[PDB]
Amino acid sequence: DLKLVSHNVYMLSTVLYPNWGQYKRADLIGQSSYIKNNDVVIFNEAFDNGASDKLLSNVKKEYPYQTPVLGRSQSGWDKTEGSYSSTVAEDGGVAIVSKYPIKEKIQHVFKSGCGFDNDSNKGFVYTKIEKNGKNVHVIGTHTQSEDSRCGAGHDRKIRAEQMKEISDFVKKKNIPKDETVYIGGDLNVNKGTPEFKDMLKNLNVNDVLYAGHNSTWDPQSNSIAKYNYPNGKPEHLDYIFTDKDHKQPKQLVNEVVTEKPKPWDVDGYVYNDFSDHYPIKAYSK
Repeated sequence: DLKLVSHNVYMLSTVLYPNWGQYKRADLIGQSSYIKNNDVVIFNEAFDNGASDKLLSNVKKEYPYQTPVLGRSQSGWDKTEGSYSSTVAEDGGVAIVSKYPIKEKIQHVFKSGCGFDNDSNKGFVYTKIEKNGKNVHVIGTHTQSEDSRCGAGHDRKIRAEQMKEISDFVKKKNIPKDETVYIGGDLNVNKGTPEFKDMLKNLNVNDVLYAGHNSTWDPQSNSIAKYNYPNGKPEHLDYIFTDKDHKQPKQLVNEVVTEKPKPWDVDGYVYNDFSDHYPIKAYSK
């Protein structure tokens, strides 16, 4: 019975990719309508330490209980699993915020990664919030992205391993069957593909009724996505799910939100989207 949101906020490092309006957008996102009146919010690609700190404190009031950013540090977590390392260029970009008390937070970094994700601390963020005396479990993640310069179909095989680490993590956790375990973020798997079928079984997850927009990364309507690759071919990559072997919500749906801000400026060039990805809402109906 949660109202979630998962946005890939597209906060690339302002040191290595200085001109994407990370700080501006952190404000836009904070002043937006979709981040508001939810229970839990999962951010993705909040890599830049500065802008992500602003994003988090723009949200601090409505969602007081927050975790660090996955991969960032080893301090501030109840537990740190996986292949964490302090010799890597970037973190994992994943952070979870909440209206309700967080009574546990583990971070887990994936063993496998190729291309740019190889020099990151990408993995998932387990969370155990407590709403109204009841325990709810929320996992935010962000798997291997399509890297044109790494292996052949290795990105696909790596995602398989990663999603496997998540499902293995949940079974080893002995979480009561009467408690729901959400699993969201940018899974980098286009909806309704042979790989999408594999993803459901690897994540140990049921499918969801979809609402709104049938695209998550859409170069036809997104100013930033249009800029990146105007060539097109919209994809659907953001999901929130629930473990099939745990307490299942009535009618869980992912809704793709297309809300936009007043056009902003980045060195003369104008755009109007909180990120190159659209946020997704989740709720039972």
